Amino acid sequence: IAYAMSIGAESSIAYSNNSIAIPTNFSIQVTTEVLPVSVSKTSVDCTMY
Amino acid sequence: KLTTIMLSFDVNGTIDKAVDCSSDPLSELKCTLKSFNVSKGIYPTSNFR
Ligand SMILES: *[C@@H]1O[C@H](CO)[C@@H](O[C@@H]2O[C@H](CO)[C@@H](O)[C@H](O)[C@H]2NC(C)=O)[C@H](O)[C@H]1NC(C)=O
Ligand SMILES: *[C@@H]1O[C@H](CO)[C@@H](O)[C@H](O)[C@H]1NC(C)=O
Repeated sequence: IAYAMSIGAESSIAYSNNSIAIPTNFSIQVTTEVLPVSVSKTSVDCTMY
Repeated sequence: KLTTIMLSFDVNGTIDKAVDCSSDPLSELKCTLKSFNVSKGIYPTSNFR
């Protein structure tokens, strides 16, 4: 199948010039980030190659 | 006998010192690293023995 990229769901916020919205409840979530540190230490030789 | 050796020379064309890297691991290190003074550490070596 072929389509166009959905950049995201189009949202709208009512900026009403005197109103705020305040959170009344919260949540705690754990996010996982993976970062490489090193690669394999490859040593080549003059003889035998 | 046929042997690989390393020979140094001075400004006068005289031979300073020899290695003969078929006898000692330090000699093989000296022939591998192309030097007569070797810094402290670990070095892979060639197959001159
Ligand atoms: C705020 O939200 C949390 C979860 O986001 C609510 O905690 C849950 O409450 C229900 C009802 O008692 C329990 O069955 C669940 O076990 C609770 N935990 C989770 C992880 O869902 C909490 O009740 C909310 N508080 C208010 C005031 O809305
Ligand atoms: C080379 O020979 C001269 C003598 O003319 C001497 O003074 C000098 O020290 C010699 N150089 C080396 C490296 O032996």
